[PDB]
Amino acid sequence: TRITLPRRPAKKIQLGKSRPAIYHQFNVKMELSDGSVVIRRSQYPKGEIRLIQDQRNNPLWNPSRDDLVVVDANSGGSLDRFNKRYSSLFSTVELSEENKKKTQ
Amino acid sequence: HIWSDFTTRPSSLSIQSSKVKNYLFQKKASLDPPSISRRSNRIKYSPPEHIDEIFRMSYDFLEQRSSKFYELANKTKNPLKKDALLIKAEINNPEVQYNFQFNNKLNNVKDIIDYDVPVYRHLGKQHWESYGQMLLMQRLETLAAIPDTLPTLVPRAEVNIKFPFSTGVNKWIEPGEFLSSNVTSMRPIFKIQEYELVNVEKQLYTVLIVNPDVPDLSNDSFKTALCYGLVNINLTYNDNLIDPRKFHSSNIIADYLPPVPEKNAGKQRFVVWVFRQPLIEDKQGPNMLEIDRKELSRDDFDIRQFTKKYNLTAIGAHIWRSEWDAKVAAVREKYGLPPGRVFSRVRR
Amino acid sequence: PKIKVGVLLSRIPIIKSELNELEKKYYEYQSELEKRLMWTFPAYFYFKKGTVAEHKFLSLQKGPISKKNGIWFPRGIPDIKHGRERSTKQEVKLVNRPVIPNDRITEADRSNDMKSLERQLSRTLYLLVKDKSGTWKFPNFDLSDESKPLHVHAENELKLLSGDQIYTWSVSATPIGVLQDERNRTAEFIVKSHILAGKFDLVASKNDAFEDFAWLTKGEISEYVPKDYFNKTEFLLADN
Amino acid sequence: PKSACSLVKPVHHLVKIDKSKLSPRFPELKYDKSDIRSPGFKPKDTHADRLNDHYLNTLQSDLLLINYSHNAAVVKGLKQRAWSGDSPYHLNRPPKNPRGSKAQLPDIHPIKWSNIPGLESVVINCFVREARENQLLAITAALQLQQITGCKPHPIFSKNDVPTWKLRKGHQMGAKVELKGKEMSQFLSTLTEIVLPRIREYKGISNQSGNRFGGISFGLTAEDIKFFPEIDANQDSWPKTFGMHININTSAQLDYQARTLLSGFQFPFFGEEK
Amino acid sequence: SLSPLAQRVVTQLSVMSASRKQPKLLKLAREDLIKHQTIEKCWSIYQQQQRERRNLQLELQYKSIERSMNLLQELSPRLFEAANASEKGKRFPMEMKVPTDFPPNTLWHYNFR
RNA sequence: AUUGAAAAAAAUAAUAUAUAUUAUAUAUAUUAAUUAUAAAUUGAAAUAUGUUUAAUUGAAUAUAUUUUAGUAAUAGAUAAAAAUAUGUACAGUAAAAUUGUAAGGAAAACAAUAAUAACUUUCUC
Repeated sequence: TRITLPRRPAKKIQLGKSRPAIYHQFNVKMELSDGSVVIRRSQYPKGEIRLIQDQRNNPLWNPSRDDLVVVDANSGGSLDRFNKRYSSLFSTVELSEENKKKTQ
Repeated sequence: HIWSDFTTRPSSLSIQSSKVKNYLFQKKASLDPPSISRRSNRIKYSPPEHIDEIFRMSYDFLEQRSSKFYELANKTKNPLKKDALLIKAEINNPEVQYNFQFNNKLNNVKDIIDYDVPVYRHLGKQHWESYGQMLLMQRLETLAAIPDTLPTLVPRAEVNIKFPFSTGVNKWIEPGEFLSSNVTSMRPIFKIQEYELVNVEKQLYTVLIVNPDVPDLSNDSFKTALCYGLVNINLTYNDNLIDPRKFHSSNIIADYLPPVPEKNAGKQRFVVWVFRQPLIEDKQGPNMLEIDRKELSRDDFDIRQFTKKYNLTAIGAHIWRSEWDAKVAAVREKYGLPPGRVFSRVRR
Repeated sequence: PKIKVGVLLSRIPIIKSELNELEKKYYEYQSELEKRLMWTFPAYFYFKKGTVAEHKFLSLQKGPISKKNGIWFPRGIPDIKHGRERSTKQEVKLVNRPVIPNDRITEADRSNDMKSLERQLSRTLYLLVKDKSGTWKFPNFDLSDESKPLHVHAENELKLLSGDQIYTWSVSATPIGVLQDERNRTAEFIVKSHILAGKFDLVASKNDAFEDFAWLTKGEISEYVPKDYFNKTEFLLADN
Repeated sequence: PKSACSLVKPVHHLVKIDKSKLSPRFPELKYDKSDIRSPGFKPKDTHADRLNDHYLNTLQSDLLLINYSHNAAVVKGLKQRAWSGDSPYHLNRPPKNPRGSKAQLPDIHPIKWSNIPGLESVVINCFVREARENQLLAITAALQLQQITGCKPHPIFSKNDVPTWKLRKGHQMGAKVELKGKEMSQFLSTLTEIVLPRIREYKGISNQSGNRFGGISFGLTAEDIKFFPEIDANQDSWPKTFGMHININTSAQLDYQARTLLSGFQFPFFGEEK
Repeated sequence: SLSPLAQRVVTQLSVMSASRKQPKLLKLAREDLIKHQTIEKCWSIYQQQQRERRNLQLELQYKSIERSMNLLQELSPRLFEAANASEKGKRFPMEMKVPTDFPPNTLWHYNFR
């Protein structure tokens, strides 16, 4: 019932002729949420990449900072449309109007 | 820049080829490797990129270290410490490494590898210990040359042997090798290379070739025979090839008699031992010793008693093997020996 | 003898340390060896058949020289597999604005500001203060209550000194060194700690022992501090 | 064969013989793997290492100070007990097992300038149980490991036969990889800097985790593996991705020292410690 | 006859394999071999010196710790016990981050909590 | 040899040529390859005369020849997953139990679990 691809007769790699494995890697630049950049070795042919969510904008790794904005992927799903759809209500008036319910 | 100086440093601490020196110390990658003789191959070759400036900086670093070592060596007094510091100073020299790695170490040329120099002596010791000494000890142990002749051996010198006069061909005998009676008919020559601090002006050496396999029917066993013996021999780090040029009849305590095995008498082992004589102080000149030739047995030899009596310490050894063939009778006739005995095929 | 509590506040490097010329050259040489012994790039897996990305990658790349009968190739007959000449290294060229790294040298670097916490982003800074005399030395405090440990005393004293503008973390309650004296019969105990956020900003104006402050590294500390004090405190400071 | 009787003949000298040097065979295996003449040559130090440099510059001194204990002494571990010689039957009797354990335990030395804790290796374990029905998932897992880490993966093969789980023996169920030096430094750096922050509800590593003699283990799921740069770059080539365990082996004499070291490398911890 | 999944995994294992991807063996002249030997010896010596300098610094620091502990023990046992109190549960601050190779936009933060 | 460029080298080994010895040795010469092996109209390269093009050059089109792609595991003298049960040479040490770790639980897979006095080489005060 199992599916497997057949084993071909392995080529014999003689004693002393066995070379190491050096896969092709690029010196890729990786930008964090802040302006910091780290050079690293990657096998993907992309020399440059930036991150939107990472260590530099996580509360657990950033306890001391007072203000810390969070963000997610853009142009995907229906995110932020729950705000774009309602323009009449906008940002402290709602906070004041949410004072109490007076129910018991 | 001490490595560029040669006022006191021996001239052998430099690459004698101007082309290779210039290529190794080149400023820009404009030259080509002299090792690659064919131009075609020189054009095909491509040296690793960014290799000459890193080489210059590593050279400078190592040379500063060597200069410090020379500074401390010029002030040390104990000869052992002086030699050790010299070795540590010149061990990392690219020129020394080039010379030793890519020039002969056995038939060394004084101007490339000089064994008067501590660094070359140390590199030679390392090279010998890598391959040659291990093979020698394996052959001695496996062929049972150690316990049969002498209790043990702590190798401290490289001994090579050859039979140049017998046939006319040139070959250093591999230890434990089988040689024909014709090959070993005439005489062996030795080469004893020393790698330790030894006073060349006082030290003397002896060499004994013995066969601990000559049958003895009185007790149905074997016995040892002194094939060859020389005493009071002086060597030098670069001139240490013993041959009838470098010794007299007074050095010969037993003229050479050839390997002459008997038919069905088994494979006989001829073992070479090199000893260094005692080194007495407070006295000038080499300390020569007289061998009691009326006590020397020459056919019922006892090597352990001999060395114990004359206070000798072994520093090197070699061995070959012999067995009967057709030329044994001719050798016997040529050396004036009686016709050989013939023993049974079965060991009962 | 009277007990005294000293503290050395350190700012850790913010960026990777600089490389000496030997390190730089060794690294580039080894990198070129690696590139020479490097595998072929398997573009057939990172760019699928007939796709625009594959087309543009191929356009970017420059092909090798193929072997053809009737020609002479002085460097050797080409031996290519998967598009690389096996006898040489292989070079591959490759809200979306390009990555522009920030300069490693700051306005504080160029203005030689001795107080800003940016004078060396790659080195380790250490807080030094000036007493009434002309001898820079690490901050020291007296204590007689003895109801609190050395590091707690140091932290509270630094907080009060900076006027609630320094955030400091104590590495350990264990003192890191001692300085003895005979004339004043005082034993001064040092405690290690790091700076996390804020600014020092000496506040007290009633002429405490502290007069002027600086954020020097090891070499500048050697140049500023007395020789004996440096011999007695040097090993407590990090080289980089 | 006349007999099966192993026996090593004694020697008459102190010279150590290695027969690999006396055999003319295998000339290229005589070179060390660090020697440029060896086909096994691979350049080691190609670039500086931020994590190692940080640990050498800052964390060694702090760890020494933290772990200092005045006039401390070695705490010997559970070792095999010896029979008191009050009965003759104790003459050649094998020693007893350690009091509480069937295996001996190591001694704990005080922390000193020569034995500060540090990272020594990282091992990633990927056992795809669903590979029992499909052998190709093992290859996919190996590629996941290679892309994440950059080292050569090694296959994992089934060893036990468990019917309830339908696990046979002798089949390829996944892949493993061991990391050292700059490569493990990079793997940990990328983990902490990119992947762990992108987990949904991540509090850290359990404070009651790790073998009792230094070493901390924690896992990652498939969705967590999707956060690595290589997978995100080419999502198309990753219809399915597999989780894995991560085992960090350090020089720590005990586990809490390793926890402090990893916290220095920015690894959060949430649970209550033993 | 193979499936598209089979082709995909064969491509993945092609990326695995070393077949038709490695270059020729690196053969160096004798002179360049000697150059490389000197490079490696220099680097090895250098790294040994760096390691030993760090080790000496830690030795000196440990000596300082023990001298200070002896002094504090004999001067005030209360402070000595407070110092010798264990830090079994200690963790490093979460913003004592490992250095990166290019600095961030806001170099330092001057406010907290 | 030609081919970017003005005395020749002095090692182990390998290859080519040659001749010494009832000695698998010596002399000169050079320093190749070391992951490969048929079959591909269809993917990708390099090679000419018009070309548009500025001495070139160039980038793009057309064809003739050739090259790459058959994309396949071990890269370690591998070492207690499954496969070669007889020879020889080299080399190594299992097993349980305990503590942890995504799914994982009693039971899947990985990691860790006895002591360094003495002897070397290296670095360093």
